[PDB]
Amino acid sequence: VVAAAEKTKQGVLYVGSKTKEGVVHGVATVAEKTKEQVTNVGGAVVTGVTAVAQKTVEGAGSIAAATGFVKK
Amino acid sequence: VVAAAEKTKQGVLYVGSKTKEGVVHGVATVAEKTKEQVTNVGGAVVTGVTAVAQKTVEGAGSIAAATGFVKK
Amino acid sequence: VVAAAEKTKQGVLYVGSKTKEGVVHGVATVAEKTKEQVTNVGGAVVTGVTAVAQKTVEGAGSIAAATGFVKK
Amino acid sequence: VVAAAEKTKQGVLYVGSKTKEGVVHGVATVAEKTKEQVTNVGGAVVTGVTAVAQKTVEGAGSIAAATGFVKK
Amino acid sequence: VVAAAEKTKQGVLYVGSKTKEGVVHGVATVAEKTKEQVTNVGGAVVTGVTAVAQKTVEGAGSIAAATGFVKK
Amino acid sequence: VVAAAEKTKQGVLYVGSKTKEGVVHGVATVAEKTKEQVTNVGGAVVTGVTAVAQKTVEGAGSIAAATGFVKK
Amino acid sequence: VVAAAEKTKQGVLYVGSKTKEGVVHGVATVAEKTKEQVTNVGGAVVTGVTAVAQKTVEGAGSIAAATGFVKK
Amino acid sequence: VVAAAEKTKQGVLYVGSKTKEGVVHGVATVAEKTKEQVTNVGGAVVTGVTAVAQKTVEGAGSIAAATGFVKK
Amino acid sequence: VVAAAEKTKQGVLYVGSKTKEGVVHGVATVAEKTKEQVTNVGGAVVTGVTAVAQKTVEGAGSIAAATGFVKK
Amino acid sequence: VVAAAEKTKQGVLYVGSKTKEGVVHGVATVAEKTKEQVTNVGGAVVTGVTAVAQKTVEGAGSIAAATGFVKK
Amino acid sequence: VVAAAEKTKQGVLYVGSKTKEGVVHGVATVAEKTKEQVTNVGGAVVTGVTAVAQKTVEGAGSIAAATGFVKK
Amino acid sequence: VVAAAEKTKQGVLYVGSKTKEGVVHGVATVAEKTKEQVTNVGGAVVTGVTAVAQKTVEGAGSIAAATGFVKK
Repeated sequence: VVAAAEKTKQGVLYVGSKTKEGVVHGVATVAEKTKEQVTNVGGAVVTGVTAVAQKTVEGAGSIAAATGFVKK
Repeated sequence: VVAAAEKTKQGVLYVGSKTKEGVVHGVATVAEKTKEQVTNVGGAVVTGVTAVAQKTVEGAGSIAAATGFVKK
Repeated sequence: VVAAAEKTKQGVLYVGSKTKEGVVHGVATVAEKTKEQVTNVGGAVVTGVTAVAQKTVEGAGSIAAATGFVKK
Repeated sequence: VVAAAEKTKQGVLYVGSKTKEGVVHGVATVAEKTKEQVTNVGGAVVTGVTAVAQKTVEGAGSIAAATGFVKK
Repeated sequence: VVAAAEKTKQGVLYVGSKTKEGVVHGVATVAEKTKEQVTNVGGAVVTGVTAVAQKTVEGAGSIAAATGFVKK
Repeated sequence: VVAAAEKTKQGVLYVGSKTKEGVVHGVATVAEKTKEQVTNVGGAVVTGVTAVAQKTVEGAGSIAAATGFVKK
Repeated sequence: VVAAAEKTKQGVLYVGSKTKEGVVHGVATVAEKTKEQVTNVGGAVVTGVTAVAQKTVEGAGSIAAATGFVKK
Repeated sequence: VVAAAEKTKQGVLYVGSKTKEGVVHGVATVAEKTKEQVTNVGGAVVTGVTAVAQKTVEGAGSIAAATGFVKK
Repeated sequence: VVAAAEKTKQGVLYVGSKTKEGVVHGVATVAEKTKEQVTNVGGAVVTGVTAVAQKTVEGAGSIAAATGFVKK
Repeated sequence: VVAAAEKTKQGVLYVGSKTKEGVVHGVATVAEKTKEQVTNVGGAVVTGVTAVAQKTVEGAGSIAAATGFVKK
Repeated sequence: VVAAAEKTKQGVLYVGSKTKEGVVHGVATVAEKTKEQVTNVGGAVVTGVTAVAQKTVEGAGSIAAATGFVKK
Repeated sequence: VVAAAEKTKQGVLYVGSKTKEGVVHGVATVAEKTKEQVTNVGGAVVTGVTAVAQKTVEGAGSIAAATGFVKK
């Protein structure tokens, strides 16, 4: 689960968007008459209408994540 | 679960957006008549209409996360 | 599960979009009359209408992730 | 499950899109009268209408992931 | 399951799209009256209307993934 | 299951598309009155209307994947 | 349009109802960007959840109605 | 359009109902970008969930109605 | 259009109903970009989930109706 | 168009119903980009899930109706 | 178009029904890009899931109706 | 078009029904790019899943109807 990263050293960008009536959902757990119910989220959940990422991680970066469900 | 990162050293950007009536949800746990109910969120939850990230992590950065559900 | 990355050293881009009435879902768990119910998300969940990624990871980067369901 | 990558060193791009009424789903688990029910997601889930990736991983990058279902 | 990659060193592109009423699904598990039900996703799930990837992995990159279902 | 790749060193492209009413499915598991039911996906699942990949893996890249169903 | 009625002269009843979440509409005129807009109602408009009429007009009764739209 | 009626002269009933989530509409005129728009209702509009009429008009009764649209 | 009726003179009933999620519409006129739009209703419009009529018009009754669309 | 009726003079009934998810429509006029649009209803429109009529018109009754579309 | 009727004078019944997911339509006029569009209904339109008529018109009754489309 | 009827004067019945997923249509007029479009209904339109008529017109009854399309 260990993560690592390193880095050493030694023009128009356009985005446009037009939208009418946009309905967005993410993670859902819909239920009825359930003796138990669990939701466990361990990661990135990006929801949106215009989810735009521009020129990210130009330098150095690292992400580590560990989730886990245990039931006995 | 250990994370690490390092860094050593030694033009128009445009985004536009137009939206009418946008409905956004994230993590949900909808239920009826449930003897137990748990929600456990351990990560980044970005919800929005225009979720725009520009030129992030130009230097160095690191994220670590660990969530965990245990039931006995 | 270990991840690693490294890096050493020693023009118009256009996107356009037009949309009317777009309905987007992600991970779902729909159910009725269920004695148990679990949702466990351990990864990146990107939902949207215009999910645009431009010029990411120009430098160095790394992601590691480990999720796991255990039931006894 | 170990991943690794490295790198050493020593013009118009156009995308356009027009859409009317687009309905997008991701991972789903639909059910009725089920004594148990589990959803376990461990990877990238990109859902959208215009999911556009431009000029990503110009430098160096690495992703590792391990999910696992165990039931006894 | 180990992956690795390396790299060392020492013009118009057009895409257009027009669509009316496009309905897209991903992974689904539809069922009725089922004593158990499991969904386990360990890989990349890209769903969309215009899923366009342009000029990716110009540098170096690597992906590793391992999912696994065990039931006893 | 081990993968590896390496690389060392020492004009119009057009795509157009027009579509009306396109319905796309991916992996599905439809069932009724089933005592057990499992879905296990370990690979890339690209579903769409215009799934266009242009000039990918110009540098170096590698993908490894291993999924596995075990039932006793 | 003339109406008339006359009359001369010379045991359990049960209704039960149970309802959850009932949404009822009547006459509607929904519009956008309309140079003129008219609604003209001349009759009985009974809207409800349990609209119950029991043992009405046991004697004598009469109803007359005349509505009319004129535009020149 | 003239109506008339006359009359001269000289045991359990049960109804039951059970409902969950019932959505009822009546007369509607939905529109967009319309230079003119008219709604003209001249009659009985009974909308409901349990619209029950029991033992009506045991004696004598009469209804007359006349509506009319004129446009020049 | 003239109506008339006359009359001279000289045991369990059961109905049951059970319903889940019933969606009922009546007269509708759905449109887009229409230079003119008219709705003209002159009669009885009974919409419902359980529309039950029991033992009506045991005596005497009469209904007359006349609607008319004129456009020049 | 004239109607008339007359009358002179000188045991269990059971109905049961069970329904899940019933969607009912009546008269509809769906359209797009239409220079004119008219709806004219002159009669009885009974829509429902359980539309039950029991022992009606035991005595005497009469209905007359006349609608008419004129366009010049 | 004239109607008339007359009358002079001088045991279990069972119906049962069970239904799951029933979708019912009536009169429809679906269209696109139409310079004119008319709907004219002059008669009885009974739509439903269980449309049951029991022991109607035991006495005397009469119905007359006349609709007519004229276009010049 | 004239109708008339007269009448003078001087045991279990069972129906059962079981149905799953029944889709019923009536009169339809589906079209695209049509310079004119007319629907004219003058008669009884009974649509349903269980359309059951039991012991109707035990006494006397009469129906008359006349519709007509004229275009010049």
